[PDB]
Amino acid sequence: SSHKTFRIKRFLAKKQKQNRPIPQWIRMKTGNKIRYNSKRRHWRRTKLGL
Amino acid sequence: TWRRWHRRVNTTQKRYAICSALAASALPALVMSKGHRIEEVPELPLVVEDKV
Amino acid sequence: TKGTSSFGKRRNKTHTLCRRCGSKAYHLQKSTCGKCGYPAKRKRKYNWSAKAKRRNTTGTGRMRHLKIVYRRFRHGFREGTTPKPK
Amino acid sequence: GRKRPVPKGATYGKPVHHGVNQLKFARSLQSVAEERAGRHCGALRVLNSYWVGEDSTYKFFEVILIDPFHKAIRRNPDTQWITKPVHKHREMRGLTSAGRKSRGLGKGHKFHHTIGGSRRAAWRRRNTLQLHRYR
Amino acid sequence: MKFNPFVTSDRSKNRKRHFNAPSHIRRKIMSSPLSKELRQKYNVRSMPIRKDDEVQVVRGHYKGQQIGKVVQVYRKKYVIYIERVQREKANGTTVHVGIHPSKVVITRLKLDKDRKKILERKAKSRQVGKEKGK
Amino acid sequence: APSRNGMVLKPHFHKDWQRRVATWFNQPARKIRRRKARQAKARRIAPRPASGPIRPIVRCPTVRYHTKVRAGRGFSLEELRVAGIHKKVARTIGISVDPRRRNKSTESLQANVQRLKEYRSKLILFPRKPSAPKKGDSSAEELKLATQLTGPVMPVRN
Amino acid sequence: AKIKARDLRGKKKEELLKQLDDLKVELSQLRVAKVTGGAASKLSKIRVVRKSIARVLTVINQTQKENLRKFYKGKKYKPLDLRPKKTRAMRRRLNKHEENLKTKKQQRKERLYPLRKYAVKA
RNA sequence: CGCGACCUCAGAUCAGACGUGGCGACCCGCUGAAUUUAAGCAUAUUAGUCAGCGGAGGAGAAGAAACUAACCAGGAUUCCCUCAGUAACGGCGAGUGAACAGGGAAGAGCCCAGCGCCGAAUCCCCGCCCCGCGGCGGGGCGCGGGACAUGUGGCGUACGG
RNA sequence: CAUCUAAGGCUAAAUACCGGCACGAGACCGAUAGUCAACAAGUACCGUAAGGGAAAGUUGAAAAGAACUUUGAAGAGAGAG
RNA sequence: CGCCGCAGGUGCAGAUCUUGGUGGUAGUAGCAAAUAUUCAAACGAGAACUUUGAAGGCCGAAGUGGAGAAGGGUUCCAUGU
RNA sequence: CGACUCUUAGCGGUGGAUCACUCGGCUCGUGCGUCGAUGAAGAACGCAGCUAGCUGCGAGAAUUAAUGUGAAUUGCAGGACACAUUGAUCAUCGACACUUCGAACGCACUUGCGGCCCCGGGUUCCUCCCGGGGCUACGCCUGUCUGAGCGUCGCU
Ligand SMILES: [Mg+2]
Ligand SMILES: [Mg+2]
Ligand SMILES: [Mg+2]
Ligand SMILES: [Mg+2]
Ligand SMILES: [Mg+2]
Ligand SMILES: [Mg+2]
Ligand SMILES: [Mg+2]
Ligand SMILES: [Mg+2]
Ligand SMILES: [Mg+2]
Ligand SMILES: [Mg+2]
Ligand SMILES: [Mg+2]
Ligand SMILES: [Mg+2]
Ligand SMILES: [Mg+2]
Ligand SMILES: [Mg+2]
Ligand SMILES: [Mg+2]
Ligand SMILES: [Mg+2]
Ligand SMILES: [Mg+2]
Ligand SMILES: [Mg+2]
Ligand SMILES: [Mg+2]
Ligand SMILES: [Mg+2]
Ligand SMILES: [Mg+2]
Ligand SMILES: [Mg+2]
Ligand SMILES: [Mg+2]
Ligand SMILES: [Mg+2]
Ligand SMILES: [Mg+2]
Ligand SMILES: [Mg+2]
Ligand SMILES: [Mg+2]
Ligand SMILES: [Mg+2]
Ligand SMILES: [Mg+2]
Ligand SMILES: [Mg+2]
Ligand SMILES: [Mg+2]
Ligand SMILES: [Mg+2]
Ligand SMILES: [Mg+2]
Ligand SMILES: [Zn+2]
Repeated sequence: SSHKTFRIKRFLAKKQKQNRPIPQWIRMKTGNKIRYNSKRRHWRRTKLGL
Repeated sequence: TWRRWHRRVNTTQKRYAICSALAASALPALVMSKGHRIEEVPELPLVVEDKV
Repeated sequence: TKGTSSFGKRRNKTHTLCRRCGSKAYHLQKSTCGKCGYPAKRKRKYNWSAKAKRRNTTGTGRMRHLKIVYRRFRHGFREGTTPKPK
Repeated sequence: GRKRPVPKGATYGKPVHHGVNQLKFARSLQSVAEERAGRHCGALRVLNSYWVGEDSTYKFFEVILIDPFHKAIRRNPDTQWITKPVHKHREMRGLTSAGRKSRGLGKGHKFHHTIGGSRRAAWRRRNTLQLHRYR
Repeated sequence: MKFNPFVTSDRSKNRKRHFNAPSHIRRKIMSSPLSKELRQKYNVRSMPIRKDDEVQVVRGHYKGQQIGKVVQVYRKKYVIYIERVQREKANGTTVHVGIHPSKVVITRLKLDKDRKKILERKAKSRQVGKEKGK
Repeated sequence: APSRNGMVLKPHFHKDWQRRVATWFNQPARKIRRRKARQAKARRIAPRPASGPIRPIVRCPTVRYHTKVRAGRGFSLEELRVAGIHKKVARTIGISVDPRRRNKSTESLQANVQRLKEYRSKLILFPRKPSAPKKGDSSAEELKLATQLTGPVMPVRN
Repeated sequence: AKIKARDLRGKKKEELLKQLDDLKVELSQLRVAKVTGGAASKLSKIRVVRKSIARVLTVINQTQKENLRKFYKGKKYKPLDLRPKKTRAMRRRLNKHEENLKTKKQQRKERLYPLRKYAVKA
């Protein structure tokens, strides 16, 4: 809702920053073993805990 | 873990097997049958002086 | 009707984030976390769930102070001293 | 006595455990008094207690406590034992005189149940199957 | 063999220590033998490789008596790079080929105060060993 | 179900015995630790006997064993009195003292005090300050004659 | 170019603070450059200036703390961060003086009946 | 009829300290089932066990006999072997079930209260000076304050003093 | 007759240790096995919550990871390397 | 890997078995609740579905309109694929 | 003849068995055996030039200092660094520092609102506003100060 408390807004803010693709140059690191971002979240598929 | 991994053997029996194993280390056919290349060995119960 | 239709009416949250333990089990209308029992002075912990105990036991987090303590014990918890300067 | 705390007096089980009344707590009232004084004064160490009076519904005991961090206690030997970490909250562990009596500790044929330190120590040793290395 | 009860012979442990070693002991692991002349001049056998000393490859595809100056010590990859030991890739540019330092011999050392001190230390210890065995 | 002849067996395994099983895999490691502490203790008390204080001659209680003599806890006060050894000094020269054993016969009493007289004569007493010898023992008698005894002190024999 | 803690220790607290202010202004200019496009050289200097700020602050905090320890040196009561921080359990222990003192009875027992060094002949 | 002394209580963001909470494999105090077995089941068994509550330490608990014995007597506690699947308990059914002696591992003993005697000889805190910092102490000084005769300290504790 | 001296207190060692720190080893398992977890695993995800809870190892010695040409809008191909 | 011994978590078609994969069914059922689309143009490799314009219609103010609460949590808005 | 169906073989797919490997377990053993109001365990939120996770850290934030080592880190960049008028990196870590919750401590929280004592600014020191700092929990011991009582008394 528009009416949200500061703790909730600070929680959604972290989830917003965290939901971004991995950098392109990460794959070039030695012994990378990461293909994509496995923790990607979509708003309409998986709902946040809170 | 309580599988009874260990076995106890009689002391008289263990000494018996030692006596037999020693008795067999003095017959060239038995040592050769173990495959020990005892062919240029001068004497099968080979003894050396204490200096070694 | 007990199935799909009744599932439309659920829009009021029962639990919220607990300031201790950070789990969404702080029952709003009871004011007591269902996971740690926050307003109580003691952490809620039951031996009938060994799996739940090891989800939250010591060492599953950061141990910001304890990991230093494990280091300092090896040298006898010395203080007030410095290595020989070069 | 200690009434069994079950709702409506229903203990769902075999008739041997249908007892609600006439049940006696395993520790004396004197042990309960020492425990309650110690739990309140968590910073002090219970030493002993004694009976000072009673009426039909109450028993009164006076509990001797020691402050372990008072210098008069710590600078005197023969009372420094109370200041050691192993001697804290003795009342909650049945180490005081009133608490010890309920443990069946003693020397002799009357007290075989605690040969080993306590009832559970004796039970453990008697019910632990010594599986040796050579059986 | 090994009689120290506090040193492991476990293959899994020894491999784990090797591949997760810090940089300051990955330096010791990445060591190289000295030449016959250098083993003559200094009484040391092997010396940890350095950024700008001259080595020649003795094993692999780039063997020979060609001496090349080291130009990189890639401790994360457990390799070193040498001047002329290089391979030309598809788009026409040149890349270096990593070579484990145990497969090269140092012919000239990059010497300063610290290298002098380490060389003197190893020569002193080896002298102590031979004079104990005499 | 019984099957033909056999014993009526009553195993005591109805009581969740698997939760409490004592395995002895650390038996060899315990022997080593005990033997290390025995060696360390003998090293710590350098000239004093390793096994410990001398124990009295004692007859086992019941009628199954009264024909056998073993080593008791410590010497009785009557024994030490007629041996002329102070009770607070006996334990400082390596004599076990048991205040609660009383002597019902003079035969065991005389046997134990003969044991104390023999031990007192066998004793070597180093002076408390090594430079200043007051009444301990001769320097010749302890120069190398004093060596650490192994085994029990004057072992009891039948 | 760089800042070393070794030669910062000779400064006054006044120009140590002044040096820190100069670094703070340097860092804010660097952050401005970061969001205005900037260059590789400028962005790389951010880490260096941050480390220099931590270095100047640490020298200030160490000098201040060691002056406080010298001032409260020997005083009966000291602030809790100047007291030893061994372990909560270790702080509640009896000190060395009163772990060693004995009753006059125990002193008399050891004075009269001390443990002798003896051996037994074979 | 105000001022003191004591007693019993109260306040304080008073000076200096302490406790709470976590882990909980091992340990201590309590509370405490039912599944199961009995070819059914109710005593019994499971089991003083699971679950529940509290409290510790590197171990804990125990521990120096209101003991065992019945002998030609042993001698704190704890652990191992054995006694012993025994004496005994038990719808004497299913099942349960130790201890003494013996051999070992380790081995170590002691302190009060009281009864007395000693001009309270005792203790804490606050100052100041000096020697020290490492687990804050020593020495000295104080017509400095308090605790304490409703009893501190020294000798002394069943082995007698 | 024997034996002890209750209703106060302390006390090391031998003993216990599936949690913790650091090690050593194995007639054990060898990626559907072995811890649930060899991997960004108590993670992803599920449930209002208590709680439930996976899948998932391997290019090659070295990226030398296919320059360049060509048809297609590209995926994708044919040559070349 | 053979031979002499040793030790097993030692032999699979079944368990409405566990896990994984794969078929026939099968180019099959189906993509049928709320009247409805058509013409030209543009971009584009590509147009029944995009966009613009021209028509014909529907919701018909208790709306298929305009806003909010709870809930979601960036879905908002531009540009590109 | 073709089509279709069946059988077998080659080649090609789909699938990921088998085998070989193993920085992982499981089991046994050894030595230590250390948390916290001087703020623990746990949680939250931040911190990298490019950084989503894991990891590390705490506004000094993928780290400062000191010591040992002795030239790298590395995916790209950039920049030191005579390595001796002292040093990259890593290791150690004894100095310093350590955001908010949390036993959690001024009151209270799915929000927020106080009180006292100093300092600085607008004031132009007196008390209004703004900023900064230090305090403000409960139980309890010793002592202190202030006290209460038709409690027991003494003098008046
Ligand atoms: Mg939805
Ligand atoms: Mg509700
Ligand atoms: Mg038969
Ligand atoms: Mg006395
Ligand atoms: Mg105060
Ligand atoms: Mg039945
Ligand atoms: Mg049945
Ligand atoms: Mg039934
Ligand atoms: Mg029953
Ligand atoms: Mg339990
Ligand atoms: Mg607790
Ligand atoms: Mg104890
Ligand atoms: Mg005791
Ligand atoms: Mg006694
Ligand atoms: Mg028998
Ligand atoms: Mg029973
Ligand atoms: Mg012995
Ligand atoms: Mg007295
Ligand atoms: Mg697995
Ligand atoms: Mg496989
Ligand atoms: Mg395509
Ligand atoms: Mg099988
Ligand atoms: Mg099979
Ligand atoms: Mg099959
Ligand atoms: Mg079959
Ligand atoms: Mg169809
Ligand atoms: Mg249709
Ligand atoms: Mg209409
Ligand atoms: Mg609308
Ligand atoms: Mg949009
Ligand atoms: Mg540094
Ligand atoms: Mg509110
Ligand atoms: Mg009055
Ligand atoms: Zn909670």
